[PDB]
Amino acid sequence: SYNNIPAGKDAPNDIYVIIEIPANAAPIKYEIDKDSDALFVDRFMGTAMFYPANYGYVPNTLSEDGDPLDVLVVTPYPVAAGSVIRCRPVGKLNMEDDGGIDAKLIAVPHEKLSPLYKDVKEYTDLPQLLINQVEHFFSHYKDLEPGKWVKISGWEGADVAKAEVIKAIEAAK
Amino acid sequence: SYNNIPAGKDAPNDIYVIIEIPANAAPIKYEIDKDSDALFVDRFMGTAMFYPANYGYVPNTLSEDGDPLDVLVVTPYPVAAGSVIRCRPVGKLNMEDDGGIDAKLIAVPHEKLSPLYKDVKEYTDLPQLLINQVEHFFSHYKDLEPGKWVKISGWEGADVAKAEVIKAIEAAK
Amino acid sequence: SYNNIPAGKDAPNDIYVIIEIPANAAPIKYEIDKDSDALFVDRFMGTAMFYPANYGYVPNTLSEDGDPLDVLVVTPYPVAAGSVIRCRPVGKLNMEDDGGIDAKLIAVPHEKLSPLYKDVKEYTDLPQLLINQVEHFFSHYKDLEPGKWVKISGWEGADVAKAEVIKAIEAAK
Amino acid sequence: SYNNIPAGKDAPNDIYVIIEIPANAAPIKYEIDKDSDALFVDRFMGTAMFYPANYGYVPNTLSEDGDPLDVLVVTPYPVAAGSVIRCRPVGKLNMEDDGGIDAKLIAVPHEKLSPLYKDVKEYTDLPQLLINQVEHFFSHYKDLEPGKWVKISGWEGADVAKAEVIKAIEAAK
Amino acid sequence: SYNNIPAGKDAPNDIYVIIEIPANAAPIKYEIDKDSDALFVDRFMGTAMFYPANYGYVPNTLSEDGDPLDVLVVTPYPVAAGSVIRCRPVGKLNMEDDGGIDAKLIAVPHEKLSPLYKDVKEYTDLPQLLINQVEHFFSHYKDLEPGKWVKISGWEGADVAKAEVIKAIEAAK
Amino acid sequence: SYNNIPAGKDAPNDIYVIIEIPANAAPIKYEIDKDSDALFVDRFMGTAMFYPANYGYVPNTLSEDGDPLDVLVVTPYPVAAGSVIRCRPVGKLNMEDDGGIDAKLIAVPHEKLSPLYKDVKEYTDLPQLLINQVEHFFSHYKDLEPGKWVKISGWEGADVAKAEVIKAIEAAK
Ligand SMILES: [Mg+2]
Ligand SMILES: [Mg+2]
Ligand SMILES: [Mg+2]
Ligand SMILES: [Mg+2]
Ligand SMILES: [Mg+2]
Ligand SMILES: [Mg+2]
Ligand SMILES: [Mg+2]
Ligand SMILES: [Mg+2]
Ligand SMILES: [Mg+2]
Ligand SMILES: [Mg+2]
Ligand SMILES: [Mg+2]
Ligand SMILES: [Mg+2]
Ligand SMILES: [Mg+2]
Ligand SMILES: [Mg+2]
Ligand SMILES: [Mg+2]
Ligand SMILES: [Mg+2]
Ligand SMILES: [Mg+2]
Ligand SMILES: [Mg+2]
Repeated sequence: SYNNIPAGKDAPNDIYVIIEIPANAAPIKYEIDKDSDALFVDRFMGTAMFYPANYGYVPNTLSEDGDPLDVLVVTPYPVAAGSVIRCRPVGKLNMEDDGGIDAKLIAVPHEKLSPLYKDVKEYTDLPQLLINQVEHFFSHYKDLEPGKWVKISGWEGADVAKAEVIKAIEAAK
Repeated sequence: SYNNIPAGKDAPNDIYVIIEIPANAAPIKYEIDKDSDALFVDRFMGTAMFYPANYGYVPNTLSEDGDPLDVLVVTPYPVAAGSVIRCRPVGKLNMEDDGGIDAKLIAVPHEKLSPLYKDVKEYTDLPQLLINQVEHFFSHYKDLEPGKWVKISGWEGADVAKAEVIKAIEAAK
Repeated sequence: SYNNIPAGKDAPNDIYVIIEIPANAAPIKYEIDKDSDALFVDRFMGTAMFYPANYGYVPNTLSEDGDPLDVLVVTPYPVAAGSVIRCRPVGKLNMEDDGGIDAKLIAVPHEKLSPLYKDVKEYTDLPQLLINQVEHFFSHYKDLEPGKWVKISGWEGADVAKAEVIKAIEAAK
Repeated sequence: SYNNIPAGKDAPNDIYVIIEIPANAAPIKYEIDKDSDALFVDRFMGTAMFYPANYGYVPNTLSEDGDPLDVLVVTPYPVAAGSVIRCRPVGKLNMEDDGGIDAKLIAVPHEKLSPLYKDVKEYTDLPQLLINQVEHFFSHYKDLEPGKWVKISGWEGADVAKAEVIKAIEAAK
Repeated sequence: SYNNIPAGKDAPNDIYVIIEIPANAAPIKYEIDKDSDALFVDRFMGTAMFYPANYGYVPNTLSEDGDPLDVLVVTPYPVAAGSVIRCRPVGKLNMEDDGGIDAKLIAVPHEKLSPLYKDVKEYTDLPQLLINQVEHFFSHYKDLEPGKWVKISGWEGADVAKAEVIKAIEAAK
Repeated sequence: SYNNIPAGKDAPNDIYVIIEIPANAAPIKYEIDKDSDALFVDRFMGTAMFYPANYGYVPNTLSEDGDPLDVLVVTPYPVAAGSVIRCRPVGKLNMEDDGGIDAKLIAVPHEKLSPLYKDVKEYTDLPQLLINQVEHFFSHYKDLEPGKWVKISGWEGADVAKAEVIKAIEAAK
């Protein structure tokens, strides 16, 4: 089971993320079911948009909304829905939506998976266009869903992101 | 496990379908294995055809052939093999094949997944070309497999389709 | 050459559209070069969005921005960049950008190409979600290019769309 | 222009084919317009089928239906619509539709393009399932367009295929 | 679980292979996790190459490196990562890498899945180009990974391949 | 026609490149025919490799092999075969094959097309893994075509790349 995946091999610097939606995919919003470990279609998205990075969660974590910690993972090629990426957090995008405070971490693959990100220490080391694409996507992807809305607060750095990982791992027990 | 997925949140009007073959996919006929929950390649299809809608089954049901209830689900984008769609049945295509009586339900996504189908109450509310494509596909997709054949009987409406859902759920126990 | 293609077989009710950007495609804004007839990359789009319908122009027409008349064509499957679709206008989206006023027609394939659009005579006969997606796309796709803005004025019907074809055809003479 | 391309470097044994519809593609029936050289959408195909091989024509030939000679080209990977393949005929599928008699050649890439077809000298040297798929495709792909019918007469060998090339080349003079 | 899949319905002539990497896929090297049954991204491959055949392993086997028996499966269309193919071994490619002796079997689908391979009894019955592509891929796919290397020994036939299947099945207990 | 396209808007710093083979594409080596302007299949590549960047040529240039100047263009998304990209050279890969000496430029999109390459002025400003992939690709892609060989001499900077553009432009006069 996915529950047999640890939150990471090494604390917050070295974590696992289970991908629910590949980057640059069809506008199908998948979510993994806790009981099933199965990929559920939560909705077909209203707007003509795609996730700018792979979107998933850290197994064995618990966030404020009761669900695992949300993470976007940047990769050189989109990964398969349901697959698991060893990665490293570099930032945190603060938002609020219809459901309350909702933050998304952003992460890059571990050095064992690729050398492309060795010099990416903070989200500000990612391309500025990609950061703006992530802000813009979350500001607008729910625009055509009645009863859903998003407000962007701002970004925080890698240390805060790792802080949220530790909090969510302990909240899981 | 897939067996931890109920046949639906609400009886026959609101059901879950596990997708084995996405719409418009490569001509690979996948089937989910009961013991494994794993996707098995049952065959590479002989004819140069594709499923006109996503093809799967309702978990926790039992049909006449001993297997779960077959369902085709219409969606705006093909969904991933192995994913689970909350949907609503609108019709039933009656057929017989080498194995005996074989009916396929047809369904559209629940209102929470998309607004595109709110006015689709009966299979006759779907495009006539799509209905004819479904009849034509099942009449011919086995034409190049020795020892396999299909005869189409005809279509029945949404109430009959929901009737078959209830029958298969009770047969599962 | 593309200039050999008339605006239509029959006036404004039966027109041809040369596609530049397929529906549901990667975020590459191609434009056909008037002289070479070759497909140029105008830009990689800044936002994580995709054209909700195929986008192109009517040959041998002239609009106010000095270019042929813009048209979105709804199709059951996205069509190749550079290919030509016989279609019929059903609506017009009014808007203006920084460059001035700018409208896009919306159209559907001629009945010889597909039976699926027989009952679509006005843009309001298309799914409401699609109309909303087209409007949302043009409102936001340029949000990440500095200085660019688009305000939506609203939709107009098929008669108005055909009027704009008549006008743009004569402007090309 | 496409008219600058000869029927072949060497007669009927070494020909060129301009591809209109790639193998394994979406069900869009493209046809190249004689005048503009542009790829037109002739129709969206009614049935849930795909061309089992790349489909196109030999430039500077003339058949009985007043159009260049039709040829299917088997390739290890589907080739782009509008591209040109140096190939060699190995068979001919005889049939007639409502429009009259109609035959398609089948061909394989010249040995300069791939070594994979060295031992394919007759269509019977291709996998039997492919030959059956081509026959099944042309028997059924038009089943959902009213009034259209196709009856298969049978296959003929490479010598007959080369005879039809010789003939169609002279008809174009 | 994948562990509920037998090594095959019938010994070494009729085996199951769980696919980790589809043929002709993105250069993402997936591996199934023993504890999770989940697909892990082991790395993004350095070189600009793709697996020439589907790559997976036989469930319920144990090889020298402690892992299940590696198998490449040739199919007419790439199969989904995580899916299971009933197949039949036809050869064995001997190699050594940074980790020690590493052999890969090669297999074709069982007759129930496709008729395309009935006459393929030995790996030498596969196209010579495909055999050379497999040798070339494994000789070079690690060229841009520091600390990884591969040396090709040579090929062995179907009987040796089935011999390795039996050895690995018994080693699993 | 493609001949109407100048080598660039501005000399060697601002050039156009006509793409023949998109990045990350199937292993089909297309070449544009000088006369017909049509995309020909030159060969199906023997090795299981793909071009790591889009590959094409500068119009209205002449190299030593009697063909226009070869250029690889790095883009955020692969671009369609036959399309034209406004770009800027940043490096040159020196090598020779059996045919003689042969160099490829590497280039990035003009800032009007994308902001992502502002700080890329020399090829050493691209990810090191990409530079290594390009070198590895050209060293090995022809390994399975008998008699063909390529030896890499090394990379040179942007000034040298622009020198080769100046030279090839005058050779075309
Ligand atoms: Mg989440
Ligand atoms: Mg959340
Ligand atoms: Mg949210
Ligand atoms: Mg079934
Ligand atoms: Mg059944
Ligand atoms: Mg059946
Ligand atoms: Mg325009
Ligand atoms: Mg315009
Ligand atoms: Mg505009
Ligand atoms: Mg034809
Ligand atoms: Mg014809
Ligand atoms: Mg015909
Ligand atoms: Mg392995
Ligand atoms: Mg191994
Ligand atoms: Mg190894
Ligand atoms: Mg070249
Ligand atoms: Mg060259
Ligand atoms: Mg060369």
